[PDB]
Amino acid sequence: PATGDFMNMSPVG
Amino acid sequence: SSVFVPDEWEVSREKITLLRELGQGSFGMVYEGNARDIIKGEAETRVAVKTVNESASLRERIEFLNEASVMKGFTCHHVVRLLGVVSKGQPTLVVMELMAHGDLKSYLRSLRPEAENNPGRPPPTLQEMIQMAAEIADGMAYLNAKKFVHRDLAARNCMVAHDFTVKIGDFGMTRDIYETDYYRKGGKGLLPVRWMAPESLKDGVFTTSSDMWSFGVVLWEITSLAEQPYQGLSNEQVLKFVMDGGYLDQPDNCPERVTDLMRMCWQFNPKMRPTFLEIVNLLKDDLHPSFPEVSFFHSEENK
Ligand SMILES: *NC(=O)CSP(=O)(O)OP(=O)(O)OP(=O)(O)OC[C@H]1O[C@@H](n2cnc3c(N)ncnc32)[C@H](O)[C@@H]1O
Ligand SMILES: [Mg+2]
Ligand SMILES: [Mg+2]
Repeated sequence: PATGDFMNMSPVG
Repeated sequence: SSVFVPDEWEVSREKITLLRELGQGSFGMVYEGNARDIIKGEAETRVAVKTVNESASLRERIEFLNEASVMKGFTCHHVVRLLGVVSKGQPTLVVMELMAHGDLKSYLRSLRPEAENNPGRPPPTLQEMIQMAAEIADGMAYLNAKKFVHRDLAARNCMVAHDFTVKIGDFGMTRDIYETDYYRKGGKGLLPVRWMAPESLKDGVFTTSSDMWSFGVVLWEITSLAEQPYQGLSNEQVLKFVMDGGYLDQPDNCPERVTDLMRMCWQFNPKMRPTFLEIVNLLKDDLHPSFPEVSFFHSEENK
């Protein structure tokens, strides 16, 4: 399960 | 009584049989098995079945709900097909078509010559790579026609059939963009950074153009036998790097022809990147004879 492929985030803008 | 308002996809748990684990998802399990009479004309059908851990969170179950539902409405040879749903009892079972060789990332990795599980055949050839690119593009084009942005196209989310046909899968992050042609994420959320477009990273916007960017990274995954994109840089590093106009190099000895598509896919301005139909159009002349027979690109539906 490629967990590392995801990062918790919100648009930087 | 409830019996008079059935769900057309409901399938009796009695018809399902589990054989072995095909893999583990972030919060469930995927099993290989056979189902008795679930398709008219086939007495038994090989299948993949996804479950959901008792401990699955609300969010995860909500994502699992969307995955199954968007699938209910698809019908394309290059998209993993949903076959049924077992909900009478626990645990709930989602039955899909079995893609014998699993996900593209795993598959690609097994073809490395040193792989402890190499199946006994050379890495993908230029031709076999164009075929994959062509099949992924077709499925995606179909998805776009239906007016859906996938948002999570990567090798890990592409499946490989017994006959080696690649098809798009995992529709947990898919979103309807029918009315506005785009999806702008609101709050915080787990996003596949190493596969995201710059505008998607900056403003949280998703279009079929951002999906095109992911396609390019999939091409890159393909030509490097699934190595890690931006190998050596943390998710935070990539995020900053891409938004600054950065992008991946061409894997070693990457076919010139393949490098071109990647150049197109990673154009900073989303409106300049090509569409999936244009991608199949560029490759339509060097594909298996059966393609025009099953592609969405060649169907009357594509109008
Ligand atoms: N961003 C993400 O997509 C999450 S990381 P992941 O490794 O892709 O996992 P996840 O998507 O959460 O995995 P999933 O439960 O979809 O399935 C895990 C593995 O099981 C095999 N699989 C899934 N569907 C299959 C079908 N229809 N036929 C054969 N094998 C299947 C794959 O190996 C998949 O990676
Ligand atoms: Mg996945
Ligand atoms: Mg998932």
